[PDB]
Amino acid sequence: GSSYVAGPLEYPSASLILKALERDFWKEADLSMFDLIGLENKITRHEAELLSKKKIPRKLMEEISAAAKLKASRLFQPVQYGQKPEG
Amino acid sequence: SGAVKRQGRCDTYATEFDLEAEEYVPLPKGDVHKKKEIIQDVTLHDLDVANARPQGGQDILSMMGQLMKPKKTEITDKLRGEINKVVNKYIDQGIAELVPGVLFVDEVHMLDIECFTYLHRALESSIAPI
Amino acid sequence: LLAGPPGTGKTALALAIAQELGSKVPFCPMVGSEVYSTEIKKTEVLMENFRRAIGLRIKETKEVY
Amino acid sequence: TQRIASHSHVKGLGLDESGLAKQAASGLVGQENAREACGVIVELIKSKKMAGRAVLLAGPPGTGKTALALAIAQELGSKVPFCPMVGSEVYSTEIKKTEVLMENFRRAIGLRIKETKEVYEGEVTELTPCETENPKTISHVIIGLKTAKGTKQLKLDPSIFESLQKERVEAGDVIYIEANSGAVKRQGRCDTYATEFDLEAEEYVPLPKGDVHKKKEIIQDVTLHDLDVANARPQILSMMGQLMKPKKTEITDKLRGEINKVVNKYIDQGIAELVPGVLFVDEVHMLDIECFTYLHRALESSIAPIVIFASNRGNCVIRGTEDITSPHGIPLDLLDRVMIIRTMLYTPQEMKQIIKIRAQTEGINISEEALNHLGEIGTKTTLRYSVQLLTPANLLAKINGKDSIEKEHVEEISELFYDAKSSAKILAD
Amino acid sequence: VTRIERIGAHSHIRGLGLDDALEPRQASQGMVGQLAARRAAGVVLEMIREGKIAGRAVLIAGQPGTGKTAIAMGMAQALGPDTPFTAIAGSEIFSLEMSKTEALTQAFRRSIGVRIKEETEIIEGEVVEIQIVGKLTLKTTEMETIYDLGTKMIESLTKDKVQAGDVITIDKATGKISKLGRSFTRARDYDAMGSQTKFVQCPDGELQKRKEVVHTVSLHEIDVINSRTQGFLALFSGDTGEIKSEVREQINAKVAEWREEGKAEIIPGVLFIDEVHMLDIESFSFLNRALESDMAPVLIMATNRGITRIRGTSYQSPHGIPIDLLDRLLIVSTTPYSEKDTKQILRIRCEEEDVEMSEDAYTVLTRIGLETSLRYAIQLITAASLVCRKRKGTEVQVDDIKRVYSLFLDESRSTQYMKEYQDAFLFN
Amino acid sequence: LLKERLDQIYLVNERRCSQAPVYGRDLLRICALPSLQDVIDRVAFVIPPVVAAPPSLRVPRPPPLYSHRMRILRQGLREHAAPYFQQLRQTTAPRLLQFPELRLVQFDSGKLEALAILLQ
Amino acid sequence: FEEWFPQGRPPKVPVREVCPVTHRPALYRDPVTDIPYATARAFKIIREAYKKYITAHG
Ligand SMILES: Nc1ncnc2c1ncn2[C@@H]1O[C@H](COP(=O)(O)OP(=O)(O)OP(O)(O)=S)[C@@H](O)[C@H]1O
Ligand SMILES: Nc1ncnc2c1ncn2[C@@H]1O[C@H](COP(=O)(O)OP(=O)(O)OP(O)(O)=S)[C@@H](O)[C@H]1O
Ligand SMILES: Nc1ncnc2c1ncn2[C@@H]1O[C@H](COP(=O)(O)OP(=O)(O)OP(O)(O)=S)[C@@H](O)[C@H]1O
Ligand SMILES: [Mg+2]
Ligand SMILES: [Mg+2]
Ligand SMILES: [Mg+2]
Repeated sequence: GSSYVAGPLEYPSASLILKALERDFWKEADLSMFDLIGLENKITRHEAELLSKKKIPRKLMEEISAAAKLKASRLFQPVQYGQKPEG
Repeated sequence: SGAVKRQGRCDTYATEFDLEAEEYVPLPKGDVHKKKEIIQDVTLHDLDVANARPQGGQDILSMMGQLMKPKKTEITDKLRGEINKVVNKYIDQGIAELVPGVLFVDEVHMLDIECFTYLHRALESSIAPI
Repeated sequence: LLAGPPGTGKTALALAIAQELGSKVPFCPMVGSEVYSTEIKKTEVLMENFRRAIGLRIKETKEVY
Repeated sequence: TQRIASHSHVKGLGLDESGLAKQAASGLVGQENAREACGVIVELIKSKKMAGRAVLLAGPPGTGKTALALAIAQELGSKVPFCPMVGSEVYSTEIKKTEVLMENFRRAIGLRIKETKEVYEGEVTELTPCETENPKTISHVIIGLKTAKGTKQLKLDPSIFESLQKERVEAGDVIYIEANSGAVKRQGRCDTYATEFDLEAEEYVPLPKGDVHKKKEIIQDVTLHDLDVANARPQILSMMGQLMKPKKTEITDKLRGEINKVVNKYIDQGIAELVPGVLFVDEVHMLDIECFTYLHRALESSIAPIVIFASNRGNCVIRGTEDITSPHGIPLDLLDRVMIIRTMLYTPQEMKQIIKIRAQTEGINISEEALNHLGEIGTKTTLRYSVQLLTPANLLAKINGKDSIEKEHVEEISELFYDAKSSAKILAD
Repeated sequence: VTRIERIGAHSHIRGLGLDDALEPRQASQGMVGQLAARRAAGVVLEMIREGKIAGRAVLIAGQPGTGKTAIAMGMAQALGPDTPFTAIAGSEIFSLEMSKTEALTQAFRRSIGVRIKEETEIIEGEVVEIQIVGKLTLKTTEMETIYDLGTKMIESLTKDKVQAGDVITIDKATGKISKLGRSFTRARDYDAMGSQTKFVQCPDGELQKRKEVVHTVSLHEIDVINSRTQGFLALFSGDTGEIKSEVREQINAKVAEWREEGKAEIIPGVLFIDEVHMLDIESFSFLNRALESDMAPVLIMATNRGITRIRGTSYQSPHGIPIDLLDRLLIVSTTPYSEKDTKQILRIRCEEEDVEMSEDAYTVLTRIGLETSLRYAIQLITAASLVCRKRKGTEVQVDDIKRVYSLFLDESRSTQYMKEYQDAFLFN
Repeated sequence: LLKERLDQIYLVNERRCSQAPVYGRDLLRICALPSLQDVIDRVAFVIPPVVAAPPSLRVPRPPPLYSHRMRILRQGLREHAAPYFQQLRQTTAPRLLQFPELRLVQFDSGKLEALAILLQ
Repeated sequence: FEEWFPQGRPPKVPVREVCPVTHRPALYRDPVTDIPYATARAFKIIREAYKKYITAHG
């Protein structure tokens, strides 16, 4: 015993029906400035505070517009016991 | 935003093949760099429903969210408060302008006592329209 | 509240107000019976309609290459 | 805990060894007969013999019915599951009322699970296989484990070689091996090899303290409702289920019977011990006729908890009926299944004692004449009202730089705030 | 510029207008008269600030227009924004998404703030070099260091595509990487930039800083986050459904443990339910037990009904509230305004609405308010202001108030004219 | 014209850094709390009377944007399904066929029953 | 066999490095001179010393 299998009900329509709600990009603003929920997977409140604090001001933008493996003993003298290290 | 849209093939190549399933669009007429000051009008409800549910996400749960049955939901007072704050910030910056309008409720006799009793608080709010 | 008998121009006067305001100023028409959504509570319908009546004109310069 | 609620002073039924009620003890005053009957109910609960026994606390408003139920809860301790409900909660939008009732019945049956695990944990110090001639063949794999206490060598079955490489165990890894299954689990590099210069988080763990071989006892408290919910919907189908809203479901009796079978098997095996407890239904007159009728069948189950009802409605029409009045809003058929404990009105002296105990619990210094004035206010008005005056009068006193409430503070607060009867008087005029 | 918040019915109220001794001052912070009610509300505000006693309920009862909502707004303004003040209308609990008891439970738990402190150890710096074993070099304006990389750390660095010049934060407690942005330089300028690109200064101070952060949430938010895998979405959409009692009990116990450990603070707030007589007998019965908790907020209610039918029953009770719930609350009564209080309320509304009015205009408008209603006179303030502006005047005169009185009717005159033509209206 | 470019960069960057999330990741992280199969296969036999593929919306000149959006939707769904594809396939494919159980090949004739007895 | 059972020598206990400037438990190591240090002042002193030493050496 097996099911009947019908062909799909083809549904004709005009192309314009799918072009509805499509607005030209010269009338769409960057509404993402009001997007709130999208920030939950991106940033954090402390990270937001850091970003606000460390944003580059305009003046810095305008201004914008040897390794070797040494040893501590090689550079700095050891310190006698009971003495404050000074460098 | 860095968004890239490929709006077809140049019509100068319409004869590169005799039969291709492609969309030919003419070469742009103006300069390569285009500047336009524009305006768009939105309602606060549009921002509310935009932030009601994530959209445009490439993650599988967002793709299923695109697939699922669209339902109205009881948007929270907290989301509305946050949207009010953001709109206020951008009004201060100067890139948005509030345009308060009118809500017309014809045949208002059809509201029940509960709707009227809520409309007391709704009208007494400082964000309500006329 | 526009009050009076049937056919005394209440709806006509409201639409005249809408015409005098212009297209930029939002004008959300609704009927009292549209609160009985089967999906959301009546106060949510009213709040949605309250929010629709506040518009926000957002101004930007698009730059495109 | 720290914040003070309307019953935060109720510490239990003030009963002696003989079961008689003291005049004022454990935060309760008066209600001696009702407190003694509640004590007999506590003995019934602790006997664990009976199922579905019902008791109705009945009496005027503000006679301590809820206080007596929370006193039973204090007497039974935190081990016995005590499930508070109000009758308004049955009217859910996700599930039918009788399912809410059955779910709250199963919340009041506790089960205590006892797990005894034997584990060999330590930092890995050697993994030398023991070669042999077969009667390269290995007959054992020797693992050396180090803890702060000492070191032990284990002579494990050679088949554990698969799990060692699956877990990618190497020297310097903290691992644990369970005695029963013999499968190894790896839990990171020993932190003695961590430097401050390398960056990893999950892959380091401190060297275990204690002996290398450990016997752990794990005791978990669950309800039968917890088992019901767990077996009804275990946690790509999971992706869709977690994206969609996880509504309450009408759990079938089949699942409840299966879980009864599993719990009886655990109790036979000694792993678990049942702790049947109490379902408290306040404002039970908010239940409708369908709920009361269902409760007929629910209380006759051999699995049911002991249920405590409270009502104050007097001769009132039963919700969901028309014109069927009942002695408590509770149909006579259900009233035939409950033992009734009456609660009685307080004398002025008992009210003064309650007011004093409330002032003590709220941390309020009250003068003698202020106490007398507030008592007489409570003999007018209500007890609840006079108690509610304590903290605003204390605040008014603190404003005036007085460390104790004086009568003038009570008078002024009484002039500011009015009761239900005085407000009905204002409304009538 | 027109901000989102404009002149509403209570914009003029900026507190209860009380002194340190809670004595009600006439004409302070926008509040006029209602001395006894304002003093009682000040006592309630002190109770709310103290926080020690849970579930205290107060009913502000009085005639329509007697400033009940005004007193609620003054309490909300005087109470700091730090302490929650959840204001709903009685009709907000009738939802298709949840039972009345669930809506009341969520309203209660929105009104308790919990403030959770956390200390973290993070490494934040600018990426100098990355070498795939692996090595990473980070720097600040004061330091430079090089780290060795583990398997999961190099995997995270590759997957996030951390490139030299980025500013990243890596948390040692969890080993996760977050890219705060890329440092701007002369070689990194482009003709277009991606959406995710954010330019940022090189971090200051030491690389491995110790943080102290405090998050302010509410018990309802903790509930909703723990409702389901992506529960925090419901904090926007509101599709919370009915949260299970297990989750609420577990959260209550966890917050108790946090407070015992000193990690969290509990800030009990206020749930104002205006127009509370829309609740039904089931909602009132639920509230009778909801207020006996230690996590109950201070409950404030307002109604204007007299001896009216309780919703959901055929019984009549004062304020439409059963006497079971009235015994659990204190009642603050408002009083109808005098001529002086009416005139001073009108003056404060003129000052907020920015309307200049002649003294004769004040007299006539006060007589109108006494004869018809306070709200009608307040509405006529701005109506007459508009009419005066249309006349090219700068001060509202009696003729402008007469004009707007002739344009806009009140309840009494509209009802009388409706009765005159009652044959034409429907279903009298 | 570099001044205008710097102005554009600064404005966009200031807009992007200005907004904090409502809740954030750390908040959510810190607020988070810590047998019939044999009997089922013997009973799964109902086949649907009719099966049909979903209706196909037919248009001339399908829009480039609509087609591109559908293509990227399908690509994303198939990319996410690939690690779990056999699970999706087995947990969605319908039961269309119903063969008579081989036990009936004995049952249909008594000769085969007696032969079963004799051969056993 | 040797693939499945490698006889790995136990890892060496690390050097508990110390800052040569202040003698505190080392938290960092300078990428250029490969010398550990514990504070920003130590880093500044170390880099001044390194520049002086590289000038003296060549
Ligand atoms: N003053 C008017 N000038 C021109 N057309 C009018 C005027 N008043 C009413 N109409 C028209 O006559 C009809 C009257 O309908 P409405 O203006 O809707 O009256 P109404 O009071 O709204 O009736 P109800 O209460 O909605 S049944 C409409 O077609 C109007 O457009
Ligand atoms: N005997 C008592 N000793 C001490 N405190 C009491 C006593 N009786 C009542 N109380 C307290 O006084 C208040 C009134 O008692 P309740 O238990 O609330 O009365 P009730 O019988 O529950 O009233 P209803 O029927 O629910 S309106 C509560 O704060 C109790 O803790
Ligand atoms: N004492 C007052 N001081 C300042 N403004 C007041 C005062 N009393 C009333 N108002 C204002 O006058 C109006 C009174 O309306 P409400 O405050 O809503 O009165 P109400 O008691 O809430 O009456 P109901 O019950 O809501 S109909 C509002 O615009 C108030 O802001
Ligand atoms: Mg009309
Ligand atoms: Mg009670
Ligand atoms: Mg009001």
